[PDB]
Amino acid sequence: KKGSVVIVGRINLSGDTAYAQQTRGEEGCQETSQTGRDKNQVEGEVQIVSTATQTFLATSINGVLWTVYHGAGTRTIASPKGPVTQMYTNVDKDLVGWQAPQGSRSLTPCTCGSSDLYLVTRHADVIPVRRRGDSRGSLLSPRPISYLKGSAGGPLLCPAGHAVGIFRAAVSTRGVAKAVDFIPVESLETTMRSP
Amino acid sequence: SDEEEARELIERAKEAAERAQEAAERTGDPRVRELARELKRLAQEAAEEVKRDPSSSDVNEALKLIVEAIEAAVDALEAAERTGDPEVRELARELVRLAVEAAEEVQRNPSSSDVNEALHSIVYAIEAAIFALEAAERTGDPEVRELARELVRLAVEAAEEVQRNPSSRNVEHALMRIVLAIYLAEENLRE
Ligand SMILES: CC(C)(C)OC(=O)N[C@H]1CCCCC/C=C\[C@@H]2C[C@@]2(C(=O)NS(=O)(=O)C2CC2)NC(=O)[C@@H]2C[C@@H](OC(=O)n3cc4cccc(F)c4c3)CN2C1=O
Ligand SMILES: [Zn+2]
Repeated sequence: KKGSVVIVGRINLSGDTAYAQQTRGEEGCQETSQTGRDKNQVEGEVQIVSTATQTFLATSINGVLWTVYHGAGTRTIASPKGPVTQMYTNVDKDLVGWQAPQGSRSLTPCTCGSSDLYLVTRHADVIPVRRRGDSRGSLLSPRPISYLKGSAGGPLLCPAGHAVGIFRAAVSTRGVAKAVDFIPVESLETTMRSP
Repeated sequence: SDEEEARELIERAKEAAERAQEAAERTGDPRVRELARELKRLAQEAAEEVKRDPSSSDVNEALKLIVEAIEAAVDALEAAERTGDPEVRELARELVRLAVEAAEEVQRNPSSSDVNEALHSIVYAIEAAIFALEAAERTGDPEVRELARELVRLAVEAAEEVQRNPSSRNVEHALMRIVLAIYLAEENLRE
């Protein structure tokens, strides 16, 4: 009954700033979700992803495509070889991951320790974030939540374009966000093997 | 940049002080008034302690947390005011009360990591509570209300145990679990 998560677009980060593309319309999405079979070529570091009710982001880091649990649940992802099961599922971190699809490229984890972060939205906006702690960053100006909604699973990048984390939640009062919560890149826990 | 950050913190403290004052007046409750007055008091004492040490990079981070605490506590107070259920209201007020106590402890002992952690945990809890209370009011839904109650009760329980024994383990996973449940409940109502 529950379908696969479907790639409906992508965001390219290797150009000067972000560039988003739509690769699938509403109709193709629902059929692909049912079969779990998607033969489209995948490219880029950030995928735009859909369930029947929500659209959000997924970011490739260390050969894994990561997103938020609160979007994907336990769903498989549609792939050229049919539905692919999650490799990682951690509800306590709001985190899931599938093996990065053939043709995607991973972001490199940040090693520079910079506090000047940039949050990439689904529409390829780039929002500055000042890192505060492990998993929190301040916005430079208060932001209505509607500009952030649908961008969970997306990257926070350092000035060099390395991954610092995955966007998870907006710290907000009455529809106005002042800060963001992200899964730090150090928390993207992988294992050498799987049963 | 340098002393520009100290002035910025004073201005946040004064706005936090004003918002606290506005909450003290707006409410027809002596229990809220006194909490709001205490928050204003801590805001003004934070603003004054920055003015004593304006070019001091060291102690200005413990006072940054106090100003953050106050801002969040005022948000929690405003959300409590718009909450229909008196049980939830009472629980929200108790969390704000515990925040006031933890802020006073930080101000009296700014270099202690135990005292700073306790305040941080309460602020974390308050942000979760604000999401929960606001979801309860937006939806008017009984299940979202009971989840919001569970969250605030948990937050109060944790802060009171951490008062007794500083070591006492954190409820961050347990709070986020309810946030998710609230979120999914709200999403199911859209349908
Ligand atoms: C944490 C705190 C301070 C209490 O605040 C908030 O809970 N705030 C809210 C504000 C909601 C308004 C929209 C804000 C706009 C954009 C938000 C990024 C976004 C999103 O775009 N989702 S989505 O539409 O793409 C969606 C399709 C993918 N996330 C959300 O809505 C998430 C989901 C839900 O959070 C969680 O279930 N958990 C489970 C966790 C486990 C561990 C740690 C965590 F932190 C966890 C957070 C509430 N969320 C918030 O953000
Ligand atoms: Zn970096």
